[PDB]
Amino acid sequence: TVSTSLG
Amino acid sequence: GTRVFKKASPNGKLTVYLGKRDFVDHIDLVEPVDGVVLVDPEYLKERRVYVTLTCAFRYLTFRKDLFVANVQFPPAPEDKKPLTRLQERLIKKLHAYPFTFEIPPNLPCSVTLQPGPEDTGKACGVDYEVKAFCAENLEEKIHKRNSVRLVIRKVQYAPERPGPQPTAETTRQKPLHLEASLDKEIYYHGEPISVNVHVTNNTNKTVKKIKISVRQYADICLAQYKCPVAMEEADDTVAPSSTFCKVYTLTPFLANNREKRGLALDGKLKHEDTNLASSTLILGIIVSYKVKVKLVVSSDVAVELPFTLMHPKPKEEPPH
Amino acid sequence: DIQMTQSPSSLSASVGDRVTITCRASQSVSSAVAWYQQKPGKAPKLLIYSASSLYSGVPSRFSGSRSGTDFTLTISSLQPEDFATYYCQQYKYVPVTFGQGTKVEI
Amino acid sequence: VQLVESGGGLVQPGGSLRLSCAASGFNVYSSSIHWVRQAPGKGLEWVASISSYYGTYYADSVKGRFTISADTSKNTAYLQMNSLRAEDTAVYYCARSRQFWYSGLDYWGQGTLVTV
Repeated sequence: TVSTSLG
Repeated sequence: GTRVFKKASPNGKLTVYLGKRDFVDHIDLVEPVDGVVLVDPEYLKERRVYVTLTCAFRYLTFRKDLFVANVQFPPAPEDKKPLTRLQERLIKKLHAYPFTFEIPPNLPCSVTLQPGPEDTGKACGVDYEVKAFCAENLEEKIHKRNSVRLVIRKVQYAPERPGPQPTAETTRQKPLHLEASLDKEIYYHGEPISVNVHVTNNTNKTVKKIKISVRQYADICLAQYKCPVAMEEADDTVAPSSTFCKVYTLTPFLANNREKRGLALDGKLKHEDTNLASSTLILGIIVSYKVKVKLVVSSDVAVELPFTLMHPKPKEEPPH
Repeated sequence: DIQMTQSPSSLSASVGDRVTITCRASQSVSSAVAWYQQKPGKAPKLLIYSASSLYSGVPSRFSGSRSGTDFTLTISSLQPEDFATYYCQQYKYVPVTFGQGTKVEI
Repeated sequence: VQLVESGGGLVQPGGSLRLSCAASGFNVYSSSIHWVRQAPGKGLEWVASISSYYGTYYADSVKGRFTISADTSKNTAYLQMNSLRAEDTAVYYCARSRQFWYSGLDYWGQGTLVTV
């Protein structure tokens, strides 16, 4: 699984 | 800002976004499992894209389902209402469309019964898998194709504000009078549970030994599992015809407990360490704890107190 | 051994200055970064955790930030009491390498 | 709430030390205990960490030589040392962090000086 930001 | 999870499919043809992996129950309600999926119309000749939420259970072995839920690309003609504040910001950030699941109240929590070393399969317990897929027929035998599986958790933690004290009385037969009490309603993982012990022994025989244990109650309904997470076998003796007081202290931790095949732990995502299962405030696993005070006489006596083993409502973030 | 590349090794930050610390890891550590303050010779103390959150006991002027796998502790305005040696620290992977420390002086 | 460590002093190289770290206001099994050293005029170097709830980590620059433990009933840690060397010369600290969940090292002891 991977990750990231909001807006 | 904030951070989210962004697992995509094996062939680039689908992607699932989640704001977080844990969802909480305020007892009378439950958080919606809400996300968005990016879709590719140019691959999607099948003309339909759907997302699944599944409250599975795992226990040869049995794989059950306790709850299954599904949601509609192309966009639903009328079901625009339940779009959550989280989803709209991914919509802004990206061809992606919502998927949402309000798990009904009175359903089990994210509990990982131990992966005992003798077994190598997928871990037991109530795992929440969200499964986005593209298909032409909702009855087709889902292959490893553009679908993306993603496990989540639904959990409960500390009931804020003060509450009733775990006071208890028990007497046997003149009276062998036993009293015990704690200092708080809620208690937290790995901290010392302050065990008070008043005893008045009007009998002739000696209290040979005293055990304090803190014991794990997990009800399984796809039965209940019982095991002591901690124990203090103090040598103190209530001598015949005496009044006695002592304050004991125990700390339950996983470190010794790893070998006890079949305990229950807070829901694992992959295989990462977690605390012993926070108590549940129904099918599946419902888990609670008690502190137990026992007297052994030279012929046992005991009292058992309602102990809420839990974790504070974490304000910063979930475990990991 | 994640080379938790913190710099500069020292900084002059007069009172009121916008003290800022860059910190680049050799590898991705997600958001698991802390920061600490060491007054000469004695106990260090944590300022920021989860690479963003301010710990209980820390003046609000301290602030965590993040951009990719750069981490940056920041003080909105440096007071006379601030001066010490500060340390980035990633805590996803073992070793839990601290940065070599940025010492601040008037 | 406090931490206080003791045991620093002079030793010629090849010796041993047993630093200790008493604390109050918190208990080990709810917390993770650490040691860190600020060698003369240099910066912090992680040396060892003990995660009480789970059953121990310590760095390559110390590995096989420095060892961390704790005695729970009296809420204290240790840092046993073998085959000390000249570069080991540093002022040593002890540290605690929230085990659930690890949020960086919150409290530190006053500091003890070790020279080799």
